[PDB]
Amino acid sequence: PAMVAGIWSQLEATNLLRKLLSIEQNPPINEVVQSGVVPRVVKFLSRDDFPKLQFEAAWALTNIASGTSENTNVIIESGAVPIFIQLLSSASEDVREQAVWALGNVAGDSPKCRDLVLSYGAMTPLLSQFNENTKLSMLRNATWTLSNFCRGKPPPAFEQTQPALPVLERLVQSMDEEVLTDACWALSYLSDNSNDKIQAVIEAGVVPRLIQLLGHSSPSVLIPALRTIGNIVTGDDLQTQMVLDQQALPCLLNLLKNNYKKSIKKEACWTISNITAQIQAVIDAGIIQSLVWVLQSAEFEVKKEAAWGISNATSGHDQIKFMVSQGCIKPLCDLLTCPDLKVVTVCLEALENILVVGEAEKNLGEDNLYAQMIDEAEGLEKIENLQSHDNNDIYDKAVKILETFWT
Repeated sequence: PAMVAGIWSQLEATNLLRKLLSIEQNPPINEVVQSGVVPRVVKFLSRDDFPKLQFEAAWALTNIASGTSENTNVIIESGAVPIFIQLLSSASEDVREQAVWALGNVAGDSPKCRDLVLSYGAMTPLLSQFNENTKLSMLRNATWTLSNFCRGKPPPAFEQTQPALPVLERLVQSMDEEVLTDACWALSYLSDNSNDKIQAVIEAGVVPRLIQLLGHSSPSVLIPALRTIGNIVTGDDLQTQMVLDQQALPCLLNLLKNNYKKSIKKEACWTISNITAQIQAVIDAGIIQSLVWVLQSAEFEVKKEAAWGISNATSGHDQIKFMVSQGCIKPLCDLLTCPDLKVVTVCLEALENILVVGEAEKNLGEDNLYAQMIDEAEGLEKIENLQSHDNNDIYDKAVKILETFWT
């Protein structure tokens, strides 16, 4: 409005500058760059002797880091990021926490910013920061900044984030919901797309704790923990087995059985489908009833995942007979009229696998029971209608099912 930048005690000015930037609506950031006093403020970061000015300066730049990637990039070009790194070793507790904050804002903005922060080796001082003497405010701030250090896609070089795993393992032991949430998010990022990464996460010994978090009374914690476990099962079988051996399935059942948040149910189904690829384990837990219940009653985003869970099991003989005895056919049949072609093909794949086992056990004088059951559930009509379908791939899949099991 009518500011005088008397920064050239000027702390008084730096405080106003900082407070102006921390305005909620229309923060006047770009006009601070017009005046061009950012390098002067960057010099104040290097004033260990006068930590109030240092604190108000760091805060003022943390605020500029918030928002858009530019004007975020001007803080990078000013050379403030390296200064924030060595501020993590300052004697002032308020400066250290502020330095942690600033680096979180920056790293979180983009993978380019993240990698830049990691290239300067911000990890090492950020970890030498968690201990018994660490307060709640610092504990929360640091775990969150760490969350952003691992966040983003493309992901950061695994081996840069790898030493976080030892610390993360301890952070999940906490009972603070803000710390637990971000820790699980951090872990969920470190398990995405690479069996090598998934293995490292298991070796840290976080799996048993994450199971307990599946029974947590707060979706903030429940979701990222459930996501991490979902990522662990997407890897190979020996990795998937480690979650099974930790009795994760009773916890997953609860999420389907009890009426949790719509999005949590669908994450649980997604996780179950990545197991069915060790199918024996899921059957013993009694998941199929609730999974069939979901496949009929629950809304489409969850049905889609349930369908995947069923089909993948039928891909991986005696087991299928139990699934049919749970009344899974009718559920699968009525989804053949679905608008989504991906789930229609998934259901065809499922019924085909069932019909194969139907023919198999028939040859042991009777008919194919499952083909009869499909016909009994109005399923044969729906399959015959797929011959008039737009998608050629579905016509083809529909025809080959008829020619093999109905002539």
